[PDB]
Amino acid sequence: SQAEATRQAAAQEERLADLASDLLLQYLLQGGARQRGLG
Repeated sequence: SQAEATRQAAAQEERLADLASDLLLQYLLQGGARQRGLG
């Protein structure tokens, strides 16, 4: 039942996570990296 659309949606969501996590994790590291950097 609409496997085609379901497929692209199943992947588009998976790949998205990889990106969403990229900036996410960066928010943490960047936070301390900027703080400690100054000093």
